[PDB]
Amino acid sequence: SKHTPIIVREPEDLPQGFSALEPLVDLPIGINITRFQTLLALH
Amino acid sequence: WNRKRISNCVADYSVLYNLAPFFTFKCYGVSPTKLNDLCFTNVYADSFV
Amino acid sequence: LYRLFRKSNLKPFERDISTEIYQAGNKPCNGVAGFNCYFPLRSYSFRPTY
Repeated sequence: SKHTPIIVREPEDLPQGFSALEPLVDLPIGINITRFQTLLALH
Repeated sequence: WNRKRISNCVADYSVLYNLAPFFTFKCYGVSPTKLNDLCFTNVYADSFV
Repeated sequence: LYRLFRKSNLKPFERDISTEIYQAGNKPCNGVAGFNCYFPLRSYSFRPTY
């Protein structure tokens, strides 16, 4: 994981530069997973 | 016995497995689905009633 | 419980516990067990005289 604040421009995507991510979480799940989905906060 | 030394040939059990009249296909020692891939020195067939 | 057949060789440490009937022949088995319709789970019946 990594987190960075960018305030320069809003509509452009994937800002140009180099950033290093760091290891945080290991989990021995042992599950045959071929698909995923993400959650959204809904009213 | 009517024991016929079936040898010097490659046995095709898929005919007996796929045609209509033969029903039971129990196998011991080897898997029943590997027979067409398996080679023999002698196939001792004992047709009985 | 053991088996005699599965449809493919497993990758290491997979836990496929499905008991779906193998259609070894051309018979549309669809839950009817028998010859060329092999149910997976079998037993060995361990005896002290074995």
